[PDB]
Amino acid sequence: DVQLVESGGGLVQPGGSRKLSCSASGFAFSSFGMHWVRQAPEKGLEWVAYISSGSGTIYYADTVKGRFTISRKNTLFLQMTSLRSEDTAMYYCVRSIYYYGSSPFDFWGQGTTLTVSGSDIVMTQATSSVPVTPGESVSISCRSSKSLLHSNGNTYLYWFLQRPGQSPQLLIYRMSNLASGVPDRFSGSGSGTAFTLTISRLEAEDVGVYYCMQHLEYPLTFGAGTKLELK
Amino acid sequence: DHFLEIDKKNCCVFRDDFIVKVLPPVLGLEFIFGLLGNGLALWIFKSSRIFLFNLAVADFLLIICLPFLMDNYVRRWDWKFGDIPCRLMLFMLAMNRQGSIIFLTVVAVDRYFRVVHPHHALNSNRTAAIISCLLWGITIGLTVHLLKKKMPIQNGGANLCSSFSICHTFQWHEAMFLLEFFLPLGIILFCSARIIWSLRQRQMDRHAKIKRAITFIMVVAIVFVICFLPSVVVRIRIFWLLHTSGTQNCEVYRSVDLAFFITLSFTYMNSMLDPVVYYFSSPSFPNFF
Amino acid sequence: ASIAQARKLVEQLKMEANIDRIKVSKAAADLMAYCEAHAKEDPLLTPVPASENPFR
Amino acid sequence: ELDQLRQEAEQLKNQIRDARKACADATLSQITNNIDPVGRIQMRTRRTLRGHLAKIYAMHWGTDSRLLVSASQDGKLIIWDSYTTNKVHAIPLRSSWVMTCAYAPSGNYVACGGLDNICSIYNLKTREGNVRVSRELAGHTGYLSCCRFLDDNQIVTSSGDTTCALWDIETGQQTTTFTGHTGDVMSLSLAPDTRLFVSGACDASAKLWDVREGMCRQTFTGHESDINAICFFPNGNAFATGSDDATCRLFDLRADQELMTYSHDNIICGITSVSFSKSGRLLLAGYDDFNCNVWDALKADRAGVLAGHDNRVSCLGVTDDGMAVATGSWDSFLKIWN
Amino acid sequence: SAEERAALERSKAIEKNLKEDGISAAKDVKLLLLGADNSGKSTIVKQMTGIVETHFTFKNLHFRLFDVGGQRSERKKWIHCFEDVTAIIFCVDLSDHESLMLFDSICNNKFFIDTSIILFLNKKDLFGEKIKKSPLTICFPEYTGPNTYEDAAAYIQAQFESKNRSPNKEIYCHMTCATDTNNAQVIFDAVTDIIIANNLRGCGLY
Ligand SMILES: COC(=O)/C=C/C(=O)O
Repeated sequence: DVQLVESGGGLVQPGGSRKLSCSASGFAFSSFGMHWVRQAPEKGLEWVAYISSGSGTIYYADTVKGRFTISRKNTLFLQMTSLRSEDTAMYYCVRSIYYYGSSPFDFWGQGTTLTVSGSDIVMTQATSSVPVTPGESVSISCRSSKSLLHSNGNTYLYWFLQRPGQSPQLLIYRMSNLASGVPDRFSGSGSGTAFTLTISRLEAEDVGVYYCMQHLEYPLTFGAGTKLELK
Repeated sequence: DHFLEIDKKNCCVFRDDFIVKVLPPVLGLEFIFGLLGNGLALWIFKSSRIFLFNLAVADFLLIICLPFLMDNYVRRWDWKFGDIPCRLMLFMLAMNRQGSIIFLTVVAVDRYFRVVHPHHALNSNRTAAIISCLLWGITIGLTVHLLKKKMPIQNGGANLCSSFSICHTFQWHEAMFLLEFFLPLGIILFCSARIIWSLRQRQMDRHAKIKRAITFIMVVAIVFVICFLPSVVVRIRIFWLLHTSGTQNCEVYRSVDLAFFITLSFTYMNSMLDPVVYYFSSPSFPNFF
Repeated sequence: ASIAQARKLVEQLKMEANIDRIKVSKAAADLMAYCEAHAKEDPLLTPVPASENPFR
Repeated sequence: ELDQLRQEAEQLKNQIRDARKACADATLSQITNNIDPVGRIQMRTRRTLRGHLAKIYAMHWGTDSRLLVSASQDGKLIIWDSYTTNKVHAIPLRSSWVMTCAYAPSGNYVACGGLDNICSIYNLKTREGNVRVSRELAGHTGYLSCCRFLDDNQIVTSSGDTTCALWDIETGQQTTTFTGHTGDVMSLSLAPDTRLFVSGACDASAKLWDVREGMCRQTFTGHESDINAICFFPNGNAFATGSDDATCRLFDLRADQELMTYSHDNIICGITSVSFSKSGRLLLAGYDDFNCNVWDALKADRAGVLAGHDNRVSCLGVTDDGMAVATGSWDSFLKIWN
Repeated sequence: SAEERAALERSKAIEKNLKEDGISAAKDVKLLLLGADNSGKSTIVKQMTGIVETHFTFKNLHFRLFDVGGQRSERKKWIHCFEDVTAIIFCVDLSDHESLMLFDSICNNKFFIDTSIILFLNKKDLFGEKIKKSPLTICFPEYTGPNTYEDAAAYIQAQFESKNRSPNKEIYCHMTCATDTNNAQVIFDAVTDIIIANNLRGCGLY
């Protein structure tokens, strides 16, 4: 069915230019807003840019504006100029449709590695590593500087999970709902500033790192990354 | 009679006695008939429909301005309101005629498009509204020059609040007045002739209602011509006489000036004769009445 | 062949004729009680305040 | 032999009439006369869902009282967002002739149909991100007039071949068919219990079916002309049918006859859509007379006139929470009223 | 407006799509087709279980033709769907009074009081052959005149015209031989006539 493939990585000398191509197949890519998320080799996920359906609006991160360019035959392109020393990362192509009751950030691309030679909303994760055993209950909480309870009443807190060696997948969106394909064990909670994703009857396949997102306003910020290791 | 100077130009004007004995009766009759028509038309009130509505609005504005003309006439050529009132009154009249004539020719062009070329793309409401607004704006832009003119001016026992004076200089107003008949007459005649030819050649002329439609689309042009031709031909006579004989003498011009004003009353009565286009044209309005 | 649908129609009528009927006044009273019991939960007959009305 | 059967049927009908008359001790009006009238009820046009380019024929409120789906002759079934007037989806109909709409209780499926003799089931939560036809149900020899979901799996459709059927979207076959009607079955309304429903046909009669057993449990009569709308009372023990004779009656399941008749001398156009309120005190019934009247369901007198449409209203829908009412006229404008 | 801006963008995009679809579809002209069974509808469909839609294009007009005769139900309950039709094409088989009754029923309906009905006579040659041996009084006993094609056809024309009552509608009768290809031109001219009549109506002048 749905499958996202991208390529265009490799070793690049500093100050060069490259093009990353996101190839989309198996879905109506014309009516979806493809995002772009990078991951540091030993840190949490970071945001790059966002292009809507029909290229109506385009946004960039703080340290990405001007240097990069995002454009979309069912193919998405990202133009790169003057790569810095820290621009090396694994780049993910993320699909998302926006309507009432939709599930943004539901699917993520495979990811391509790449190597080189103050007023924004910030969210912090109190803990980084929490030992847990199968069959128990684990609680992961992250806080935000600005209350996410918007005017309409919807709170924009997302929960992401990636298993080791796998691209992240959506677990809980809007802090209350459950994404399709996610078992009933996972459950969200919290309101305003405090949030908590409660897991009951933990399975051995749920180990990994948990990242919580906000979607109140661009740029999007991620959590530090809470890793739930076995035992 | 006499002579006066103005606008750096020997500029001749009179004040006779028939005017007060001729103009105000027909003026009042036209005013009352036109108000009784257009008030009900506006109260009861598509591209053609909005064009007719705009024509009715222009007619209403003209007939609101008209009693000021009545007051000027009854006072034996004595305007006492002042500078601004005279300037705005001339501005508004000229704007109202121009709008009435131009929207009449726009309506005729719309009929020509909707009769002989039914499948053309021109056959939205927003585009019609912006077209009407652009026409109003261009009318204001063409008539703005009258607002800068200074009036009233005082000679003898009168003040003058006139733009239609027998006056040597070739004002842009005169060219505008000549054009507003020269061009719309041609457009109206061409559209009407094409509509008649197309409707006759389609064999659909056997219907009695088609015959009534033909008669109405002809009589609208007939009334337009019979109400606007004498004024422009008197303008031509004035131009020729001032030309063939300069302004050395104004003695002969009193009769032609009286004729000028009594035929300038035909524009006001043409404005007052709007209900022919509206009510008798379609049976729907008699049903509403 | 009319006998088949005639029999079907008559058996339908006789099956329907055996349905028990309760007193009309009792049913009307029950409907009245139900209507009265939910008068405070109907935001149409009582104008909803603009504070809680989402169609502001 | 046929004469004897006809005589037996006539005797049974006379027995039905005698039994119905014997139970009518009193009337609803002289029981409700002791209640305080609601008085004048005024509501304003809160929203106007502009965007349609053809005549609107149906509008079904979602189970969450926020999503409204409407279909028109333009061939599009746009699922609106009532609170903020946003348009969520634009369903491309295979054929422009549509006469019915439905919304799933879970919001997953949207049903449409018309003169094409085929009831189509759409899927809203497809993984590909676009709306796709889940099943094209066929088997009706007449136009489908009204379709409703019992749940996400089974649909009941009232068609124009004097037959109402209970489909199965999973397999696409008629699981159970209800027959017995004489004229066109132009209306349908599933009960809140969802174990039974009614279908007011064109023969001036509304029959009460049973979904499980598939037999005509009870029948009603008394209307003068065709029935164009029907809907249950919220209690589930009564329903209101809107005839084409400028009158709508309130039948009772237990009584088995009409209780109160809603007529007034200044009405001449037939009903097009009739639906109760959440508490059942009002009866918001659309009319073909350019208007939309709301009546007191008990005192049987008018409480207001919802005149806000430039054409005849073809549907009426009250939200499950009762917070708003929607009327879809033929002027391509859908309005949300509170 | 956290992410409702994207919802507004989607709403604007689909609204623009609907507007473009409406503009594209407004150029087509719809013509409802009626008639008896085997009355010559099929032959004119060929010349150019639900409702059958036929579309043909001529002189840059997209003509949509609907044969709704396959609806085996009451005509009253669904005739309001075609209220906005430009014209109604009627087909009559001359090889054989049911068509007369159907025309009378459809002419005086409340939804078709302002739409002109085009009447097409098929099987002209077959009728001319049959009239040479069987007098026209067999089908229509009230007829009294010479037994020839020229006056019998005129009599049928007159009796079909006599069934109308509205003076705001006209019947554009033409006669077809079931083999000529000129039917499309006749239909196009009739549609243009009706369109310009409606345009004159809209200006408040006809
Ligand atoms: C005395 O009459 C005028 O000057 C008015 C002229 C006109 O604007 O029609």
